[PDB]
Amino acid sequence: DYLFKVVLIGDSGVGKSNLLSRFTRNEFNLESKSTIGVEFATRSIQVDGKTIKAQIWDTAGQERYRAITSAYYRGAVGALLVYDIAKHLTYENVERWLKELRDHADSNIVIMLVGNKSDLRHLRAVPTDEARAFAEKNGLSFIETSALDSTNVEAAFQTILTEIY
Ligand SMILES: Nc1nc2c(ncn2[C@@H]2O[C@H](COP(=O)(O)OP(=O)(O)O)[C@@H](O)[C@H]2O)c(=O)[nH]1
Repeated sequence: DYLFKVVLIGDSGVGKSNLLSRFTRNEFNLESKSTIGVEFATRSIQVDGKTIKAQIWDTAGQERYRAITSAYYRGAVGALLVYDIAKHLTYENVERWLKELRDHADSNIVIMLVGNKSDLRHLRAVPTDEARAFAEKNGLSFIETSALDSTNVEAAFQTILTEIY
């Protein structure tokens, strides 16, 4: 009975924890209940008429010691690389996360670029187009999600799990 390991990465405050709670329990929390360290939780999904088990990992990013960083990426078959569409700096940091994946993760890890906080359209600072072309260029999948209103959260996880299984 195998649990596919999928890691969340991206700047602190982008809603990674909320994506986790959406995917595992379909919950949202305005007051962040983000891990102070590393956390994981499990989900069962029907992909291609089959049952797939996934463990989604999340990190505060407060610990950089080599043993935990190696442990976080060890065995990961998928990564959701998350930014906040209302913060250009989070989008700029995606290259840093892409680099971290190359440095510590399996070279064949499937990567999905996720623009979270789609609900805040008025405060948008990252055009869909730009992000999309970056993704295409770097060989990533791309989706915009809202943890708050649940838009595309399941779809995001489904897509990655389809390539992983
Ligand atoms: N408007 C909006 N806020 C969100 C969304 N996802 C998370 N947040 C909020 O952004 C803040 C940080 O989210 P959190 O999940 O803790 O970020 P993390 O550091 O990446 O885990 C929290 O106050 C969340 O309620 C979203 O999709 N839309």
